[PDB]
Amino acid sequence: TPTLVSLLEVIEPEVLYAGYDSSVPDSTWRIMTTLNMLGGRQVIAAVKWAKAIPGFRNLHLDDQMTLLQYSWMFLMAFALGWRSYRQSSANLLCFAPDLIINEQRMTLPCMYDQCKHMLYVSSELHRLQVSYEEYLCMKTLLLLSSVPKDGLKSQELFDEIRMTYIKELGKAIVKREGNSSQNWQRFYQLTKLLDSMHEVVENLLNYCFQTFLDKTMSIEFPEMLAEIITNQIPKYSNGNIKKLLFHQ
Amino acid sequence: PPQEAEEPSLLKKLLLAPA
Ligand SMILES: C[C@H](NC(=O)C(C)(F)F)[C@H](Oc1ccc2c(cnn2-c2cccc(C(=O)N[C@@H]3CCOC3)c2)c1)c1ccc2c(c1)OCCO2
Repeated sequence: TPTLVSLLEVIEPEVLYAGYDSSVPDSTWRIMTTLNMLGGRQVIAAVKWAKAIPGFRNLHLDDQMTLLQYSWMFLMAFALGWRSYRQSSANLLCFAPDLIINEQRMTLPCMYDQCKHMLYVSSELHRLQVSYEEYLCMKTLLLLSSVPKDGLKSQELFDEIRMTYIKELGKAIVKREGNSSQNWQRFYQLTKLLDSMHEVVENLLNYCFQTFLDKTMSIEFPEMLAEIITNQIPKYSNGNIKKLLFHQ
Repeated sequence: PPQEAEEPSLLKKLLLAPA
């Protein structure tokens, strides 16, 4: 009264519509271009959400730019994983109410590769039966899970914020169960999924950056994603990325 | 027109925008 997890619940971005036209047969171009446009709108919701996260607007504006530019795909993939889990038991990729990627759509050329990585996040969320509260704390933690090699400007403050959300996730795990050995075992399992997201997003961005730089594919990108991708392409090499892991 | 400091970044514009 008020908990940080109830604040996260209030600020959780709404499920947006794709604006997909289903009165014309499917094609990979139409689906990927639509998911790109929808993706730019999801990035906007994520920035608006980050601004309401207690502690974030205390970081310097360059750190705020930095974390969103590094974490945007982690948020989208994780929230897609959550929706696909609750709505289909991780069988369908529930991008938008008007655009579900079912078995048929996955078989479309170029589709399956990016899809399997998304279905892995949802498979894991399903297999661990992640609760709403654990999901909200995990998602905040994914915004604070990658920083530059040399660090952020508000480093001590960033460390305070991340610790706050590591403790919120702890409380959501305790509330869900209440057994001390099973508590840390569940913390281990949830935190393992957070760690494994680094590789999921590394594969998502490697295909995403290939599609963005591909002159032949002609797949469109929204202006918001076009600018983040322009920055993050040189950030992968030389590697100015420090993964903040819970295990290793 | 007068000199301005309009922000070119869409991300930075979203981060500065109220409220
Ligand atoms: C940029 C990528 N483009 C490429 O990879 C490419 C193909 F162009 F190269 C694009 O990524 C995504 C990834 C998730 C996406 C979207 C659009 N909606 N959702 C989504 C759904 C549910 C919740 C949230 C979410 O963010 N929710 C809240 C808001 C803020 O926080 C919480 C976001 C686009 C992509 C394009 C086509 C794909 C694809 C991936 O994977 C499957 C095969 O087709």
